[PDB]
Amino acid sequence: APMNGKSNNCNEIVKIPFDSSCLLGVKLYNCENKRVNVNSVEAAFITIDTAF
Amino acid sequence: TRVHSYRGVLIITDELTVEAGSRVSLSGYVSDGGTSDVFTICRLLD
Repeated sequence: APMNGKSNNCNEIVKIPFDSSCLLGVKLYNCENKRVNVNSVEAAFITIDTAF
Repeated sequence: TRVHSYRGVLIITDELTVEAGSRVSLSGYVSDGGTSDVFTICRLLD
């Protein structure tokens, strides 16, 4: 999850087995190119399109 | 013969000392960013 914006090519498709229960791991890279702690952010929302 | 005695005061000697201690506690960690204001995505340009 680069905060600056990432070879563009074509983005790969994340494949979760239907059913089961995956754990989405989002890593906050600060906006030079560095990992940053999950600070400031007090609310994070996943908003998969027209699903939930 | 008299045998007559006398009387004194109660004199006592003692050495008193009270002591204490000290300990310094520190808690730190490598910086991984820091609590910032207006944490938003950005697009730098030169």
